[PDB]
Amino acid sequence: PMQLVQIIIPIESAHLTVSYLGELGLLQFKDLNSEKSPFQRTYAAQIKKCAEMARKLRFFKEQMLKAGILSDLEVKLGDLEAELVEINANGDKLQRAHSELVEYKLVLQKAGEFFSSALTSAAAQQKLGFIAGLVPREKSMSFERMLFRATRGNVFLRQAVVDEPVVDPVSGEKMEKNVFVVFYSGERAKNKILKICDAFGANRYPFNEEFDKQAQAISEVSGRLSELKTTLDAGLLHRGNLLQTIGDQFEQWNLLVKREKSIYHTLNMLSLDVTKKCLVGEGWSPVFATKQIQDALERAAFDSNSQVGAIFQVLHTKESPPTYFRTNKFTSAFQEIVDAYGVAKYREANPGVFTIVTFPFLFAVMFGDWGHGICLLLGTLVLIVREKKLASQKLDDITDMTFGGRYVILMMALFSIYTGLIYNEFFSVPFEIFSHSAYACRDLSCSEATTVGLIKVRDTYPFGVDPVWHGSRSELPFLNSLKMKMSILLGVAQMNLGIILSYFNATFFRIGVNIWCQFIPQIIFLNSLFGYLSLLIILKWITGSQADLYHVMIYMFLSPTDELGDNQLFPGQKTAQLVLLLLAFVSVPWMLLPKPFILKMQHHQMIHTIEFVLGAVSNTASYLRLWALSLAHSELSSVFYEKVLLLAWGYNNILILIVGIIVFIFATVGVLLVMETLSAFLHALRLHWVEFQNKFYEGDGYKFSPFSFALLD
Amino acid sequence: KAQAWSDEDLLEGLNQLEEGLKDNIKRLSSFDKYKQEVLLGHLDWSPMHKDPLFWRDNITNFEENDFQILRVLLTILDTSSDPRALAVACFDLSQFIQYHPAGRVIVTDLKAKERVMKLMNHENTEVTKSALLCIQRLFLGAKY
Repeated sequence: PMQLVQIIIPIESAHLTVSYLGELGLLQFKDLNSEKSPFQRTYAAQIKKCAEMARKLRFFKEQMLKAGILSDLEVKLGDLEAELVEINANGDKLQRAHSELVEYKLVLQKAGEFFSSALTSAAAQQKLGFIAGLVPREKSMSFERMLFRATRGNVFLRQAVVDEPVVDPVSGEKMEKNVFVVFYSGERAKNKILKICDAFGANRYPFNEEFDKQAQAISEVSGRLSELKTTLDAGLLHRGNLLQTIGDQFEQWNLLVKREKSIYHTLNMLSLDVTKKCLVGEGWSPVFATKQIQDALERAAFDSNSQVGAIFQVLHTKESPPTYFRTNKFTSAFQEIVDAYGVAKYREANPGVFTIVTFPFLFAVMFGDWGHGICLLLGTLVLIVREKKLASQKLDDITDMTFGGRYVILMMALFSIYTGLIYNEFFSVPFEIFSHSAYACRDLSCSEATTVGLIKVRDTYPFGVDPVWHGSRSELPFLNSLKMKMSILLGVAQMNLGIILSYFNATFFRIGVNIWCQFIPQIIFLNSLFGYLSLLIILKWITGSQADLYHVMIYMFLSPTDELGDNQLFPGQKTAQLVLLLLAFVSVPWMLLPKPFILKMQHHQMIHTIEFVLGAVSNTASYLRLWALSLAHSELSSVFYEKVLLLAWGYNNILILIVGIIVFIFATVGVLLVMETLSAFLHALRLHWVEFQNKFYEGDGYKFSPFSFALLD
Repeated sequence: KAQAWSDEDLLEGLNQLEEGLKDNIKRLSSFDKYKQEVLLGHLDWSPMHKDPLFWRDNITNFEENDFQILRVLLTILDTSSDPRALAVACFDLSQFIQYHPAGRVIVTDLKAKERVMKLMNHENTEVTKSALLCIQRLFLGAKY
């Protein structure tokens, strides 16, 4: 029930109105300016400024997330982020300098400690060169292997212990590198030794001639490293102390930047009017709700205090604004389903509300387990109760869809409760109702259940199918045939509902004669075609023929030709059926011919051709799918009951029975609550889509487009 | 820039205001070099202080008197009339120390570096950040 609206609003006041309408809003302006020119558009300079601000905000948010903080004004945030980054970089540089000083201190301490050993080695082995440096403990073999002839057997390197990884001059992470001092003889040999020591990368410092000077240098280097580390730690602590409040400010800045970007995008899409000096805005707003736009306009005018007042108007046009009926908590799932089934015009009928019960109604008819289904419903209700936390606790994958569809799932489970009550398989098992045994065998006390007399149901279960006649061993085939026959009638009813919805929508469409020419022949024809079989099923139920079971209808319809018809319950069913066949044959062109003829007189059907037969086949397929799903659910329940009975009977000890019961419970839960439930839901959904597509609304639309803030709303 | 004005007279006035701001900055540059803020006793964040080259030139103008104006600035950094004055002095000292090694030595001798570092842990988080920057500038020379 919406319509287009056009208005001219001064830019200053337009800012306040846009800010007010950001969260929910009514209208969404088209991007006329962007289409005219993406470059600089109308306010795309402001849009680019807001984009730069948002990029700075994103960088600050990334830094805070790395930091872990809780997450004009943009300039201040950028300055704070730059200050924190500079503090971190200074701390890293100070840590690297501390590592270098630790390397120098370790090398000098090793040289001082091994000075006596070096003197002893020089005395034993031996204008002598100095090869002071370091050799890594890990790379000791490589150092020994390389330049072996250079050592000449008179040069010994006193490697440091390097029990603790010596900090590298450039790497703060440190590495297991030792310090060794060798003797250098020969210029090329000394150069090669120096090059090898440099390539080694171990913690190396020049070794003074006096060991005391080397020790003093090591102490000074260690003190400098400690001072640098302390300064870096203090800087990092101050940076984090500021960064906590910075992160809180950025967390607020998330919503702030969201609103700013929304306003900028709205301005860029809109095209201002220079002549009126007021920005011109045309958007799709709820026409019924548009009456309240005066409140936002007045609030913007008063806050801006400008005497000039914008005027809001609605302009009639051929273009149809995409609109959506208001959806409550329960209605949201039906709206989502309708959206999955494309869209519909505002005047077009939306059976989403009806489907919100029909799909549960079909799924209950499709299948249902009383026990786990009740448990599943209880779990869904607990989830709905705890949705307050579920709102805070973000759901994952299918959990997110379940959060939205909680109401629909609860309705489906509620319907499935009555469905299982009809099926009488409480907790996937038949249970006696009212009487000690819901159904029993009258007479035939000595005769077996496989007898001519067999069983007589003197008392029949009033709340559900009689267990003797349905759940018993040999009662399965007739019960399944009856279930299939009932599913056929249910499909016929669904087709009738679709036809009724089509007629209603045509009445809404307000066609003088086109509705009668098109919908009335397309409807009713196949409806009565299936209704003949449905009435035959009802008449058979009245007469109660036995040998044909549910195949009496098949036997009757097996002869589309005239004559015969002995089994016909109605005395005139044969001639009446022939007349109905002739009427359907006559109506078949009437479904296709009158509407194009009327259109030509005024001045698709080819898709409509065979579409009736295809739809009837699809409805029969849906009924058969429901029957098969019910049979499969019954078979799974029987299998679970058999497993439970086998576990219980063959377990004199408690432990074996407990293990078997637990295994059977887990398997049955997995099969039914997950696998069977998902399969039934998917099949019911597909049948619903087929029925709705047959009914009406033919896609062809879009969703309501307000200027709502996605984060805010 | 933020609010676009329809009138071209607004653009002309904005250009004239920018020219006047440039002219005022030209006059303010002489005051920064001559240490007008130091002479008046009230210190504010000088645009010349924020620029390492301009800060070095101002120090050299002070260094013309053996950093006498720089010594007065360091003393004001140690004790200032207003909290904004102390933060501005600390930022100027950090910038000068980065630009000139002699500035860091003068600051350390005046011992205002320790007071600034203490103020970094203190209140005035903006002044705290400026003092942390000054301490980092000092520790860059201090670190081996």
